[PDB]
Amino acid sequence: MIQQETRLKVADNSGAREVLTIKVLGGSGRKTANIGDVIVCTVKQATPGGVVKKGEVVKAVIVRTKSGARRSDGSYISFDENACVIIRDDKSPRGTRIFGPVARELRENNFMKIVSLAPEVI
Amino acid sequence: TKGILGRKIGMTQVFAENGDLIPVTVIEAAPNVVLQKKTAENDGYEAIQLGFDDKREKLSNKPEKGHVAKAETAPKRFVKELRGVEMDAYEVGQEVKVEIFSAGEIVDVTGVSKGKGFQGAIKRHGQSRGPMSHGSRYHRRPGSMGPVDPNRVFKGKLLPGRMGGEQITVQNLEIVKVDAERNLLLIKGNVPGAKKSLITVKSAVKS
Amino acid sequence: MKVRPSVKPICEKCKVIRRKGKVMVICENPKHKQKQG
Amino acid sequence: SRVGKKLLEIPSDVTVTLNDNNTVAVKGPKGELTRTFHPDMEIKVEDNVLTVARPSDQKEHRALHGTTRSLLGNMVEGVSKGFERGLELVGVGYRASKSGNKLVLNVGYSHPVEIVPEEGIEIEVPSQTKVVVKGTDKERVGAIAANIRAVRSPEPYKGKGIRYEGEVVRRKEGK
RNA sequence: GAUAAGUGCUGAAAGCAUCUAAGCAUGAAGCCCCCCUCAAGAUGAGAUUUCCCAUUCCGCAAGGAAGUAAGAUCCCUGAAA
RNA sequence: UGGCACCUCGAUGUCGGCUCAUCGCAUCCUGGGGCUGUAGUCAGUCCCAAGGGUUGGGCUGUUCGCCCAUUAAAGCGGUACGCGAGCUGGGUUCAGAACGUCGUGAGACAGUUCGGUCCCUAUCCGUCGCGGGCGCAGGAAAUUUGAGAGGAGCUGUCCUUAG
RNA sequence: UAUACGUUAAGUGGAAAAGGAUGUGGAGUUGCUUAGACAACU
Ligand SMILES: [K+]
Ligand SMILES: [Mg+2]
Ligand SMILES: [Mg+2]
Ligand SMILES: [Mg+2]
Ligand SMILES: [Mg+2]
Ligand SMILES: [Mg+2]
Ligand SMILES: [Mg+2]
Ligand SMILES: [Mg+2]
Ligand SMILES: [Mg+2]
Ligand SMILES: [Mg+2]
Ligand SMILES: [Mg+2]
Ligand SMILES: [Zn+2]
Repeated sequence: MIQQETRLKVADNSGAREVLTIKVLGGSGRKTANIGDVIVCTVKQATPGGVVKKGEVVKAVIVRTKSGARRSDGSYISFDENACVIIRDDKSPRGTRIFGPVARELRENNFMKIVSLAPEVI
Repeated sequence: TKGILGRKIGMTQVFAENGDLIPVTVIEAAPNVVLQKKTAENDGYEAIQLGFDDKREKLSNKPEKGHVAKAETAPKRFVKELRGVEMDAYEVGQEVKVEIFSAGEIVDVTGVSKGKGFQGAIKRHGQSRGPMSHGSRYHRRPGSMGPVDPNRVFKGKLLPGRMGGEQITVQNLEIVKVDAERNLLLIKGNVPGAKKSLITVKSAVKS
Repeated sequence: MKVRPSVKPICEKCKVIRRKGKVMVICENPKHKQKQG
Repeated sequence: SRVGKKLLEIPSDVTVTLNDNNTVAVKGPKGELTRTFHPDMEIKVEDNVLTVARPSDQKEHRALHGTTRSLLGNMVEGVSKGFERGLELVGVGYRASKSGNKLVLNVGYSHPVEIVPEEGIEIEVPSQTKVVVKGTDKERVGAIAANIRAVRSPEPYKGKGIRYEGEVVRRKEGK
């Protein structure tokens, strides 16, 4: 459950280390984002010499959450952290490598580049 | 229009053929009996009166026994009517069984919601609290009763009072399974009322 | 449609009519449709 | 009224009857038409010569006079010759077909459009880009013809859509 | 289903024309329904099914009183309330 | 914004915010239309329409406004500039103190600044719930019709039609 | 639910202007008109 002021780890090499959630997209009063949802965020921590720089307003997709996601078959998946990937509008990641496992839910939302790049898609 | 009376037994879950896990409510409906057919000529409208759940003789009184004498059945604990039914397809004394429904059929389920007793505006009407800190002395109160001009409160200003225990219909539930041997209906999702409470399952009115 | 208090012929071909106790101007030119109001 | 004063010579094979309620029936080759008229209208039939008479010269009566004559004139010509309104389909791909007793129109929508003619009307479709409404009552032909044209009224840039036969569609310049 | 703005058909007054005067349509998240809930104190107190049955006193009657029928309550064990 | 001084000085508590709304339509979105200097996508303007909906933050006591990010939309007003015997008390106008300035001065603002007690057990009507009594031409047990009342009423994106 | 004679169709009566209008009633003037008008038809 990602909301405004939630800080996320970045699971790629775009240059951002930590982002702060500015806004959850996709409906007027929408309070919370979950895995697979796109958020607007600011880069709070950046890697020196990265493509993305501290203080930039970027779009990201949430790839891991502590709350996790329930599946139709009645199973659940949770992670120990909330992580996102900086993206463009076409849903390609702005980085080139994805770190850590990502949820199967990204395939449903057509984040296929991210899924292919992930070291594990659970 | 089809319908049947039953008791709410509880909830569980069932795996679908495609692997999905569907939560279901178990409704137990010992065969209902048609006690009376009302007609437009005699009564002014068409309806079938279903009796359910045979009551002990001791608990039944003489007026009840006479009413169910024509149907030739034990007195029933629960009597309800169904309107919109095919009158000619029913006869007094006919037993209505769960097998009128089939898996996948869409039904409406009526019941009385669980009572909650005296509840405040927050719980009863889902209103917002005031601040809990910053000097606030306004936490679970129901809000201004209205403007000054009318010199009175408008009707429908929501306030604390008894909550729950109202008749409530849930529409467009799916029948998951019909266990004719045990007279059970498995309906997807949940329905109003406490366990053992009377439930009415009708063919969906929006179908 | 022009909805104005002053409905008048704008050209010679405009015709003033009264439909439903309302003064109107119908004309071949669609810009000249007027209704009083 | 000039219009109301006119007298309608009934053709040979047309029969006009009335029930003294100003309910003139008119049988003829194409069919039968019934129409209740305003009580205070003297309708006379003297050997295939119809005339209407106004009792008093006054706004309401003057109007009803001319109308009653006009409507009678249509009833007689209707059952004898009958009326018809022609429609034209303009536009690439616009075409009309008759699936039994239902006009089917492919007028650039994502579905076909079906008009079912009401009792008394026939819709001939000589070509695919020409429709013909036929009937005894002049009102019903106009009504049905209007319904069909309403499906795709002529637009002003290219003229596409169902228009009436010989309708002066007011064209505009696009770019 | 009936309408609003709008679109009309037939049609005179006013040989033409005109959605209108008579007449006939179409047409909105809106109106009346459809859907959910309460509802006969609706004093206009409704309707249907079933049950009980014409007792004993007095008073000239009107009427009053006393036991009861069907049924219900007090009281008691409780909660799904 | 004013003009008047008719009610209130043996008291009709203030700006902003919070809780709760309600109404008008001069309609912000959604719905239906006329005209266009409307090709399409968009728009402009006018008509009908009040059913529902009409965001979260940074700065500031703020209303407002600017800005950040969204949304179909971020409507305009009335209700004692709705709502303090419902809350808050940051601003402003009690007593302290200080700066600038004015004054011979006590002090003052043509300006600022830090700190500063928000009382009341609901009688009546009203509002939300729950009972007792009687009535409804016999006494009861169930099931009901619906005069009438309330509720709900929102909308995005994508695929297809079809490049 | 008077009498007599007219007016209004707007529930005007029972709320407001400039302005607009083939609403309707009553007076008057004047152009043309069976050597044939207005309208519609070559
Ligand atoms: K000094
Ligand atoms: Mg406290
Ligand atoms: Mg009052
Ligand atoms: Mg004075
Ligand atoms: Mg006083
Ligand atoms: Mg006081
Ligand atoms: Mg308006
Ligand atoms: Mg105020
Ligand atoms: Mg108050
Ligand atoms: Mg303060
Ligand atoms: Mg009082
Ligand atoms: Zn014109």
